[PDB]
Amino acid sequence: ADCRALIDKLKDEQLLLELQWVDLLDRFDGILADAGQQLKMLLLAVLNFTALLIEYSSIEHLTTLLASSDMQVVLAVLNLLYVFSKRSNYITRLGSDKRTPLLTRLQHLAESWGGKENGFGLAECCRDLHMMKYPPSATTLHFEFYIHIEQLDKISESPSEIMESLTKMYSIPKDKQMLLFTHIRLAHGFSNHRKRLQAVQARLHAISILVYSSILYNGLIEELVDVLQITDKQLMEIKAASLRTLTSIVHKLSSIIDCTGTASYHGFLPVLVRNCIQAMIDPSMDPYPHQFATALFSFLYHLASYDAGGEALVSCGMMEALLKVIKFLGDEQDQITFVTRAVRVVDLITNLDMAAFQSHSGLSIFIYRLEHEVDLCRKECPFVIQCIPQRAALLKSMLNFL
Amino acid sequence: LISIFTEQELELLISGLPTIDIDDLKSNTEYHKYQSNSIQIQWFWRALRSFDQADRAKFLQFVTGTSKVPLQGFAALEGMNGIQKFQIHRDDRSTDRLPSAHTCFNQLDLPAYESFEKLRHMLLLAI
Repeated sequence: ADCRALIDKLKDEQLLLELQWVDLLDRFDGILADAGQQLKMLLLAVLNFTALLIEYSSIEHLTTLLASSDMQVVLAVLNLLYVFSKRSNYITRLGSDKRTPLLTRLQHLAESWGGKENGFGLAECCRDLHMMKYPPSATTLHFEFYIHIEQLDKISESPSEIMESLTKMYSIPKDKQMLLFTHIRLAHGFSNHRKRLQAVQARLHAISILVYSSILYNGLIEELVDVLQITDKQLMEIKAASLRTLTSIVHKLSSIIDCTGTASYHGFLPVLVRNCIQAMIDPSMDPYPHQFATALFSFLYHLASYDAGGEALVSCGMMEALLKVIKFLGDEQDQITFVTRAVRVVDLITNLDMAAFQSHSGLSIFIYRLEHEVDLCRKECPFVIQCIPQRAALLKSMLNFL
Repeated sequence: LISIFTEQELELLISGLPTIDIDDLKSNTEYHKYQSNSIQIQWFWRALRSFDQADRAKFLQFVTGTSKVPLQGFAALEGMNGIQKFQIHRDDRSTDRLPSAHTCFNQLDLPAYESFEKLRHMLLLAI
């Protein structure tokens, strides 16, 4: 089928991956085993696409590529490992031949920076702060196993070149130079905004992978909420990553609820969801990025599935906004997908309260949406005595609710 | 113990809150001195859309005398002289008096209230 047509088309390859199984995944695992030993951007596109293929023999090469100076590729590997960890237990069942080297590299990415008490909270490292309001130890390398290099920002030498110089100048403990490399590339990053942000995102992804499969602490939830509450609006990617990390963590739930504020109609998460919904409904309000909205709804679903979260979504009255979504949202594939997510969330809530749903006339709204989608199919297939997949999933979840 | 309910609320306790398809009423509304595009009518529909299920039901009781929703829809709304549709008449008396209902005609008389808030307040006090 069209999967086979896409394969034949791919089998300008990099131009097609930029536009966007066995022998295509094998050519990919090829170039993975080749690049890690006009190259880096091919690896990045291979990764960015593979993180879609798994979402509907690479583990070793991916851990080998998680050890790279360029953060783009680290982020891509992390995003692929997030996809695997979140949707199937592919790396959890794996043997300790490479599962442990992976989880240890992830731990060395994830491990704390000192949070708010010491001056290295996640929120602060996303605002610029002029580079003079952070602790002076941010550009200080103190590897002890005893290396105490300082001002790695002043030093302009490539990070990998510095690591190589350290490798030769000192005998670094075998099979654990990774924690040095991650400290050095962090201390190079923190000097500048893009690299600080990328390291923050990498740490967040590493957490989430390490939890879908010592890193977590009392301040982490607050710090993530603070990342969300940043008003810059240029950090949507970071905010989405933070929300995904919170979703992982949920898999402390009372603290997540107390911080996000879901117990009251006025609260950061409820207000944020309502704004996202209004921007999705009304053209005038700028639509919140698709990824961010996806993360928000996924968080809501993953919360509602727990009784404390479903009771909080009762308390803040999210059923009214979600029925607003299922009533006024359009017909386009992304909007269909948001409607499906909303219906699933409503189903998870109505598994413990009915009064809100009934009071909001929810059954009428569901039936009207089912009529509207069947009427939009009626144009393609008017006979009465293939469907677009997203609409079929909508119909399916809504009939399951009925 | 029953005396805590009103005469509306006792009906809503025995027979339950109906779900009012305000869109069905709008599709079966007749405007006599107002028009379907009169500004007082857009304010009326905004108010009635903003009322909760209980205030919608209390409105339905106020204008039809019952919470019963007709199976065929409000097109089949009966009155004193045969099938009577719901109906909104402009009350040309002073606009310092409440709306008034004639349930046998399913008739609302509505003063030309100067604002959304005042019309909504008076209607909510009526229901």
